Amino acid sequence: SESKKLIEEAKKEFDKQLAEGKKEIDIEIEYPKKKYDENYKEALEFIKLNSELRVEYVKKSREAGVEKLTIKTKVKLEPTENSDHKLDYEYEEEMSKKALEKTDEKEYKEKLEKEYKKIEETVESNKDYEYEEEYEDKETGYKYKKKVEIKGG
Ligand SMILES: [Ca+2]
Ligand SMILES: [Ca+2]
Ligand SMILES: [Ca+2]
Repeated sequence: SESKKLIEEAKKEFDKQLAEGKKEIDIEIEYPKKKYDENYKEALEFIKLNSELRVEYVKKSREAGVEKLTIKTKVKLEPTENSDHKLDYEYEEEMSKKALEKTDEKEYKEKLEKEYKKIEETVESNKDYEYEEEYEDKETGYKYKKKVEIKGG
């Protein structure tokens, strides 16, 4: 699938930047601009793979000594003239070295998986769910912005 290929290219670029010894890694994975008609399950797979990929990102950045890691994920299935069905998802995460040090992998994986499960449940059920989220821990230098908008006609 296209989502799996995008995830593989992102993995390879992340590993290439790790091997080169970078202290500032900025990974941005954007699903191609498509319509909601046929791509909803593929977008759900894209979100699931990005969620599973951020957990590996955090470990491989902390062990490599990365000083600042930014992971950005974006999917936008736009509505057609016929329906109001739409699926917008944007998740940006910025972690400093202390942030990478203080991340509990278990709680992080649980949070990502619960968020994705709620997204999948809302998308499958044809329900409306819109939420924005901005978090900033200044002491540990952890920040994230998340915007999700799920509409079923
Ligand atoms: Ca609805
Ligand atoms: Ca709105
Ligand atoms: Ca609205």
